[PDB]
Amino acid sequence: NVIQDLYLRELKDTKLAPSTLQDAEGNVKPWNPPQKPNLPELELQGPEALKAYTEQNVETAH
Amino acid sequence: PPPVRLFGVEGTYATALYQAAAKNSSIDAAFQSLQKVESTVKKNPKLGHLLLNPALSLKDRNSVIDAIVETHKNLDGYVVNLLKVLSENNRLGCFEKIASDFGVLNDAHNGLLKGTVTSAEPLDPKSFKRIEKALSASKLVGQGKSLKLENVVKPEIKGGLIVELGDKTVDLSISTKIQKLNKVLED
Repeated sequence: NVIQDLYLRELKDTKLAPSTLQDAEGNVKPWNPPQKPNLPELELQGPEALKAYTEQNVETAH
Repeated sequence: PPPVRLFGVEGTYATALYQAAAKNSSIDAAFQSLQKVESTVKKNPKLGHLLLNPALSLKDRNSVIDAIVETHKNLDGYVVNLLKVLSENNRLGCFEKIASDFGVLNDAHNGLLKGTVTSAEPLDPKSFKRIEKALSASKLVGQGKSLKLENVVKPEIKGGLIVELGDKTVDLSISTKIQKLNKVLED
């Protein structure tokens, strides 16, 4: 009765629809896709080090 | 045995008055005469208001009682014994209280149902009559007790109506419905 009237009038006559994405963007974390951080490189290329290590390292006792 | 005990403090006095006047047989006479002296106590404004408040002696109280029985020589003797009781208990601050209570017991003995139809505004006389009819039609009226319909104005009870009588009420006020609607629509 009064319930119905209140229900009918309020519900019918008051309609909402969700807010714009732009406003939403403000309230959320936006995200710009992560890049590739690093491209690895050759592992100590050149026998300069290698020759040094082969000759230098021995450390054997008598 | 009274027509259902109600009221402890002061109402043991009322109960006693009732049952004693049941043994007097004349309860209506007692009540009517009490009503008349009570009314002239209220319509005595100097000291019939300003000496309803104990501050004076037992002996002085007794002499006030003596003045009261000069004011009416019709008061039965049981309600004159009631005057004795109240003077002896030196409690005058519950004289009209006892009067009201005796009225409740008395009109219970007479058998008159009591009720009220509180609303936001005074209702139509057609509404009053329809409600009076309805209440008599309802099993609530035992045909032995005849409702009082008292309209009360209570805007705080926003719209609707609430019917009350016995320990049974139907509350179809607007305020309660709004309250519930809102509350559940906060859920």
